[PDB]
Amino acid sequence: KIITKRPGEATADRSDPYGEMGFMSIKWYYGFMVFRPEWIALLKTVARL
Amino acid sequence: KIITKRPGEATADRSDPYGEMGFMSIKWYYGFMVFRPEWIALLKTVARL
Repeated sequence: KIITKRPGEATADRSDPYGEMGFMSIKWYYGFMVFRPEWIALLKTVARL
Repeated sequence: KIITKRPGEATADRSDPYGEMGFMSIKWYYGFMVFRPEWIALLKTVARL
């Protein structure tokens, strides 16, 4: 999701009556599910022999 | 007078770039002015005989 506010009339912003600032933001959701966890293998080793 | 702001691009500003809050407000005016206050009668008692 992308929200863009460009400088100008769209940012009247009483605390700044000229609207010389703008911004843009991105936002999303994420989730993870696992089926059959026994099918994933991990080996933890040291490096650099 | 009813003013409603829904969360999203309308609310988003410098303080909250994502605009995740909305609100709704209602306001009005009212006055009262009386002629002949002797035509209104009041009687004050107790209850539950």
